[PDB]
Amino acid sequence: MFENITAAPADPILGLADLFRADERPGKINLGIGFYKDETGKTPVLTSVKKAEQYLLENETTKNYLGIDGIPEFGRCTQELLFGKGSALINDKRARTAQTPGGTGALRVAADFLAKNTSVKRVWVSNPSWPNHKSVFNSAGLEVREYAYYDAENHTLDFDALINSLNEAQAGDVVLFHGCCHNPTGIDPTLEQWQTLAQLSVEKGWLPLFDFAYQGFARGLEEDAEGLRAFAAMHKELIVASSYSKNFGLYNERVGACTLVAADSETVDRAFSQMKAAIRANYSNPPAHGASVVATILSNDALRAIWEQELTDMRQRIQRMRQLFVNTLQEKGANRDFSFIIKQNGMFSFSGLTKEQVLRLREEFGVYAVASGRVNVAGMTPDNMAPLCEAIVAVL
Amino acid sequence: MFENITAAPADPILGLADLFRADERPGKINLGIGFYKDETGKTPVLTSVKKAEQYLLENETTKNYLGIDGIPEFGRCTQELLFGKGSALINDKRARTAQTPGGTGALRVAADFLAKNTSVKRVWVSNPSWPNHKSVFNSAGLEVREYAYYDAENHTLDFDALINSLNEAQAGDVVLFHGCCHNPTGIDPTLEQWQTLAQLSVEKGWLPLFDFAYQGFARGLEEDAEGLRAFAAMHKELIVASSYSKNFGLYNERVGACTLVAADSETVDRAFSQMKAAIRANYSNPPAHGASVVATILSNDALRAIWEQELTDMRQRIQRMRQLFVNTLQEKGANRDFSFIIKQNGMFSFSGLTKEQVLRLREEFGVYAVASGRVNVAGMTPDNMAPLCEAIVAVL
Ligand SMILES: *Cc1c(COP(=O)(O)O)cnc(C)c1O
Ligand SMILES: *Cc1c(COP(=O)(O)O)cnc(C)c1O
Repeated sequence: MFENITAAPADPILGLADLFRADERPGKINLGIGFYKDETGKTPVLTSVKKAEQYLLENETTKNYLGIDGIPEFGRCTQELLFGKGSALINDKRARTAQTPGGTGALRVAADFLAKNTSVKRVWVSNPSWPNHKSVFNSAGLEVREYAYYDAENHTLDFDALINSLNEAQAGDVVLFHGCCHNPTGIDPTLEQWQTLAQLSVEKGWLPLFDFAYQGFARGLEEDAEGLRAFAAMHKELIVASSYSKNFGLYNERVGACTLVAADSETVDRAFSQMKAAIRANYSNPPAHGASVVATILSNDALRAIWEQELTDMRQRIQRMRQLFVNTLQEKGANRDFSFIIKQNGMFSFSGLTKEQVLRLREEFGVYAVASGRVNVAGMTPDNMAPLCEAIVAVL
Repeated sequence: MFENITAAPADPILGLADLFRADERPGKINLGIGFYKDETGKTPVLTSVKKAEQYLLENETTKNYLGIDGIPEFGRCTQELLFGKGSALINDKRARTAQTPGGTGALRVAADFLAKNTSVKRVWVSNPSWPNHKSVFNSAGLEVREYAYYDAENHTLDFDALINSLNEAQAGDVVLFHGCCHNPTGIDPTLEQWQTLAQLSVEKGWLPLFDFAYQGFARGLEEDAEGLRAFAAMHKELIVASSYSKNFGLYNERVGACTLVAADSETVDRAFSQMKAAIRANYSNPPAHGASVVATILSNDALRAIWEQELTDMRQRIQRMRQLFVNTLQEKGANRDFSFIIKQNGMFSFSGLTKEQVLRLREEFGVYAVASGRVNVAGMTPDNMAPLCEAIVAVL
């Protein structure tokens, strides 16, 4: 009986959405979105995906079940994007890939698999990290611990506090890493720091799990993958949960993958069978549509070329707005220095505003931001930059 | 580390698939499929869904995330199909619906929700039942117990052994019911038996969970729902996991729903919030495509009319083959009586063949059936009926 069931907490982000929609003030700006938006303030379906879809419409002859691990080409294509077209992991057949319901579904199947087939008890999440991370791992029965990441003073990665924090993790603990475009600081380890991280991980015996949801949004498709690749060249085992929601704009089609890398082919195949058992007891097999779309774009020269151009366009816009933001705030005049905004990657970053300030920005100006000061750079258009920066200057 | 991970058992059904494909004998017949096939032996994408898809292609402007519970029209449309267009459950707002990744995903979210938000410890599954039932419930941490169902001698429902078995279930135990087209016996309770079941359930305090994957395949869309409706008119609470994989032929698009019915609006909303928290920690939000397709067909008169005709066509074919099977076996002459085949519903039923017989049917004749004697009626075409019935007669 559910007569005494207690209501789940209203998730903060969902809340802002309803408060903003109900905001009668015509000059309102929503910077707590979580999705990409163009200069127009819209999240269109990519031209390359629309072409891929017309194609599927013309050529699909059946809607019959996919295998537990999804469409094969899709799996192969993602392994190449993650590790490189000619990696030893691919040639030596050390990795297996399951197509899953988004990047979140990939984290939950990893979690379920880890929980029932291994002795892992804790997962180390960065502080701060994407809030749903904790909920996924806790739901599978794993304990979540946090390692230090952000440096509130300097707006940077506290690498000392980072390596110092992880010394509390024992061999066999999983350590969660954001491949690029750290949600929500936008702060990423540099290559030197990734190599230092990869080496230390091997030494202490961490099981690295990578959350790779923004490949292509920081510097490029291959550039963004070198941190993961620095760990892959050094570990016998690792798991990578990837998403295509943002880089393909396929949010609601739920397309991602869970990649298991083992010491060798024989062992990865044996572990993957248990990962497939984990999937069968959850959703059975994955949704074909969005994954089919990804597989036909990546497998076609013309379509892939158009998609890559559409991805660089999004990446550049997000980089344009970070610059515009920093200096439009300067032209508004105030002891500040939001220049650190320029060094961060992706759509998110902490503005450095207090909850005191974020609250009045909203009530007094109708500029919506997350209580943590998180601001989505894609919510900014060259049109709303001045009226945005003026609101920020007034609360400083 | 996965170096000592033990391989998951090869799932029997997956096995036959590979043995059949590798069967060089040109007269091979596969009756252990699990999906629908037309007279041609193909599983085409319905004409109504193809139209729905061209429409979505022309009119979709964004692929941005759906809410945790899915597309609203989709939810409303399923509540109407399940309980009737003017039910008190709908008018009194006692039910809430989440769009999920297939009927299997609906069972796993029900399981997760039940496991963390209530005191349910066991789930009662029929004997036999769909094998993945046990895996879903066990994965959420629930215990699975079995109540008697089939009567191997008479090829019927042992209703005595049924009511007698359930007396071992205490108030607070969940009891799983197949809405129609029981997988795999095809044997369903009659209305009188459903009312007796609904009444006894209330009395002992069972939490009924309905697995409704074949609405429309037994007698009709509304006819098939009266068993569930006999429980709904009598219970304050219940859960229904429905699938659109088979009745819409949307297998790989993963479209189903999990419907929570509570005593009143206030309580269903409070419990549903926890059901949404269960979804957020699993896959986040659901896949739009297949559900969008279902919502546009059901919401449109023309398209819905075509779909219903396509569904009755499948239902009638499956009913044609059950007749053809029974008497083509008679024309082959043998002390038998597969007439019980005519009283069973859906694509499946137990042929009454022993594993001894199913094994030689396969090795000697290349007729593939499940070791339990389960046979998919949709694997039969008027063309393969004679060479099928002759193989069966020869092993009898
Ligand atoms: C957006 C996001 C995800 C989710 O991916 P989905 O494909 O939407 O489920 C996972 N991890 C991080 C860090 C994300 O920001
Ligand atoms: C086919 C089936 C399901 C699965 O539905 P999906 O939509 O494929 O996940 C669930 N229960 C029963 C009894 C089924 O036969």
